[PDB]
Amino acid sequence: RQPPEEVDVLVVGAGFSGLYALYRLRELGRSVHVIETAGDVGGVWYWNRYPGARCDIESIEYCYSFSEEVLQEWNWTERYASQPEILRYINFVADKFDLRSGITFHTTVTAAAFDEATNTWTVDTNHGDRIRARYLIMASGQLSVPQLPNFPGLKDFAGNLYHTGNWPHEPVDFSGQRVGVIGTGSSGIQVSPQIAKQAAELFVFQRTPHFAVPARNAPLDPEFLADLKKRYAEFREESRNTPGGTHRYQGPKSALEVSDEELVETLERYWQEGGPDILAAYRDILRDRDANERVAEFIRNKIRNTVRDPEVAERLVPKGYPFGTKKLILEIDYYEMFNRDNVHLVDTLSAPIETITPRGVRTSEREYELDSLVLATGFDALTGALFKIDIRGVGNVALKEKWAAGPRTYLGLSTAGFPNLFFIAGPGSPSALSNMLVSIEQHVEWVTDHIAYMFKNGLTRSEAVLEKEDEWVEHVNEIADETLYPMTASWYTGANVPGKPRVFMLYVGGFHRYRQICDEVAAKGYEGFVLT
Ligand SMILES: Cc1cc2nc3c(=O)[nH]c(=O)nc-3n(C[C@H](O)[C@H](O)[C@H](O)COP(=O)(O)OP(=O)(O)OC[C@H]3O[C@@H](n4cnc5c(N)ncnc54)[C@H](O)[C@@H]3O)c2cc1C
Ligand SMILES: NC(=O)c1ccc[n+]([C@@H]2O[C@H](COP(=O)([O-])OP(=O)(O)OC[C@H]3O[C@@H](n4cnc5c(N)ncnc54)[C@H](OP(=O)(O)O)[C@@H]3O)[C@@H](O)[C@H]2O)c1
Repeated sequence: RQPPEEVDVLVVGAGFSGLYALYRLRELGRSVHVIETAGDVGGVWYWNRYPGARCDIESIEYCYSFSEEVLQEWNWTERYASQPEILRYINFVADKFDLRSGITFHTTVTAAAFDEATNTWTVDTNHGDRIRARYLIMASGQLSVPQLPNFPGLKDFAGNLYHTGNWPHEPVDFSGQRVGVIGTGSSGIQVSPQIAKQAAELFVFQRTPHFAVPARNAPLDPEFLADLKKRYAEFREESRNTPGGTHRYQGPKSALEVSDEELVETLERYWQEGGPDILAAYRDILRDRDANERVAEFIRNKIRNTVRDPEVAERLVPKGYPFGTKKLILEIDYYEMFNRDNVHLVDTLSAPIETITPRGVRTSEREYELDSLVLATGFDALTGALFKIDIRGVGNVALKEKWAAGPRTYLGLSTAGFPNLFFIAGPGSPSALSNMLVSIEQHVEWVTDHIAYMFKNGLTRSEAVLEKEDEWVEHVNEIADETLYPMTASWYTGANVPGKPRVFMLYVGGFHRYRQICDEVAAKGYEGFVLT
């Protein structure tokens, strides 16, 4: 499917963000096309096919609300949609509104330059395509460029090498093999208990132990669902007016103010129920390092109470960083896994990896023989995908350069000096600190209403104001700084990628507030933008 030479709005990416952009611009009467590297729709859920892949936000929440038809017809099956089912949903949504005729697949965008002469962007691909668009929507994701560490012997490994984020399309057989996994972020924790069932040995290469809590996944009762459907927009609307974009109860109490007996009884109740909801058990879990510690420790005794070898258990216990400052992971049978004879924890904090060999992984302590090695080493996050593209603004300024000391944006949506360009659900915004559907819907709607507003008013150049951008970056940092978020090396902060600026990259005031700010801005004629 050839891309058009000329288009009102060009969209990069056909995951959730891109598809909505496409749908909406068409609804608004604008011409619009999508360029996507993948072979089909899906984005993260197309790429991440490792066995176990599964959302951490509940199925009833992690979905589109923009269409009534879709809420009424689609039927989710479990509390947490596995990867194949979310893919199925996205294909369902693709068909329904005939989105594929808007999309060139197998094509990567490689450069994009703004031409002040004509207020347009000109966009280039590895297929040689060149597109002229008035507006450029980058919907190219938050976690979309796989981060494989440059472990010294990587290219010499004689076995099979994987990355969870670029997973093969046919199912991989690990039966009888010695398998290692590096990384115990949630990919690692999700993929490992699956490989453990097939492998003769599983070696789990852990560095910083992350906090995970049980998911308590269950079947979803068709009755619950049917009741839900009657009141569905009302439900999403409730979700939309929360810090997190989902139905978390926001605990009024401070975790220091309660007694021991009430704390344990509270948290036990969260632990039986499962889910990320513990995160907001007490209003100060992310604000005060002592409040934090009272919750963390409770989790830590859980780990020590689930793992039968008390030495391995201690190795598994999260240390060194505040609870919740790394993405809090939902585990299904990850800890019980280590009770199996064929599962082994390699603590690379205490024995670091020296090199990959052709037979396996060498630490300072021993060499581990492996047929396969799986990299759950995460993603060059938030900026990665933009950075792989040579984006050029007014004065021929590289985006890569303007952003070399960290992302600089006004509301995350735009960056001054690069008019007519927008970033869906990324730095300087709520992004992954919330149910991403909610964050993605608001950004698609806000941006595309914006474009329609430029067209209804016969305008052609929309650009953020330098002072307002600076005032936004300062604000993001200032408020991040009253949380424990900047205290740890997480991908939120860039520190997972050696050399990458460590700045906490996201808006932490919560979805709801960020939307209001965005509505106040839009209502005033898009204050902090200069439209001509
Ligand atoms: C394994 C995993 C699970 C997730 N689970 C959750 C969850 O629990 N809760 C939640 O809220 N969200 C979750 N996320 C976050 C996730 O990023 C969002 O939920 C959402 O799927 C991102 O959608 P998107 O359209 O914004 O970006 P993506 O789905 O990443 O789509 C971006 C697309 O753009 C394409 N692209 C990038 N560069 C180019 C290029 N130059 N040329 C052409 N195409 C390009 C990519 O191929 C990709 O398909 C998860 C992320 C991962 C990695
Ligand atoms: N169920 C879900 O919702 C889900 C699933 C997957 C991903 N995601 C999203 O995408 C993010 C990515 O998570 P992820 O599982 O892909 O990975 P991640 O959270 O980035 O963690 C990567 C893991 O690899 C380790 N690591 C990185 N570089 C290393 C090196 N050079 N040597 C040894 N270990 C190294 C890290 O150890 P250290 O932490 O100590 O550096 C960490 O264990 C998640 O936090 C979440 O936002 C969500």
